[PDB]
Amino acid sequence: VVDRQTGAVVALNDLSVGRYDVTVDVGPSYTARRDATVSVLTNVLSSMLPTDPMRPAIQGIILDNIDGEGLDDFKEYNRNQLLISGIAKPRNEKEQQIVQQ
Amino acid sequence: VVDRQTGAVVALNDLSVGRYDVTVDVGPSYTARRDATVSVLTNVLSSMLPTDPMRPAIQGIILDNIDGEGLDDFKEYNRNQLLISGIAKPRNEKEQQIVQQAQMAAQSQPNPEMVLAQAQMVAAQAEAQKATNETAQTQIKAFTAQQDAMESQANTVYKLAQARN
Amino acid sequence: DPMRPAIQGIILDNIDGEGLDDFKEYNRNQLLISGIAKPRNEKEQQIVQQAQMAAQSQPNPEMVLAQAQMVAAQAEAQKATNETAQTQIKAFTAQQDAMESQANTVYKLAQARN
Repeated sequence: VVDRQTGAVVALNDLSVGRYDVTVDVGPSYTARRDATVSVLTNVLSSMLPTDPMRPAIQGIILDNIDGEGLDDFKEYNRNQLLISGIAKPRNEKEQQIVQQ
Repeated sequence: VVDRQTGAVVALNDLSVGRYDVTVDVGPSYTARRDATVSVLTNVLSSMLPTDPMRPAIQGIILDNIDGEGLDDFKEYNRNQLLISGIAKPRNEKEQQIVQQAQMAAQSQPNPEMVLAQAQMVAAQAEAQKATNETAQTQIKAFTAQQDAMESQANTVYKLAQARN
Repeated sequence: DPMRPAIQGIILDNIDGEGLDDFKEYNRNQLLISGIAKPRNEKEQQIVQQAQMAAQSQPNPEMVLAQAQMVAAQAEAQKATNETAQTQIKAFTAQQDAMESQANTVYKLAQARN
């Protein structure tokens, strides 16, 4: 139930599915998904008190999506700090059995 | 999977690779990569509270990329401070076996000290642990006293029997 | 910030002027003892750093001693960990003597019949 997939040798349109449960709206135009994530998380931030408990988690999630040159070590360190706090949900390759262990 | 490479005697273009997963955008023009790294890290900074925990890490990463004349000792000291904190990821030449080994040695060394700084209770807990086996000698002595009591009861019964003559 | 004193020391190391010999030498000495100057293998790698190592090994008994009121208690407990077992040993000796006296008094009962 956690995956939405379509599959066919030639695209099959099932007429019995019916209307989707989405609504057409408008919003800002973003070149990449990271821009949308960072913008929405920053909008969520800056409306919270400095003493709020989830602000470090918001900051970590925001920093996880920042892209640039020469940020490999910093991003890896931030991801490890987020993993040891039970927020990153290791993607079952090597960090689910090493960092969490 | 952590490296992206192409190789050929004469550049080979594999038509089966397909479109890349990058998007064309625009941004500020930088003469060197260090400029881009410093600019993006500084933009990340200055929006964080002074009491934030990762601010020293951001400052260290920023100072790692600053270039100039006569900065060898300062840069080396900053890099060592970043290495001992598990942020620099030694590049497997000499500091993976020297600086990190020294850090592990200086982490294993003060464990007796850090427990000892508040181990005044260790005396009491050792005393209690030994008493947990030592005070049972009193129960053992009570058992021996009961055995001696029954023995003396038999002896005094014999004494009563003998005293009749 | 923690690195600001280091930045200030490095800045002051590069200032040039007349009549600044003693101040510059003092600043360089405190920069050397803090592991930031990297002695250039002439005399301070074997004198200033050696003196720093000596003055670092010297006050370890002092720094533990400033909080070693617990050392007396832990030493007392450590010795008691071998010393209180004499009570169990004495209990064992008392048990052996009790068996010996039981045999002796049984013989006494046998003898008193005449």
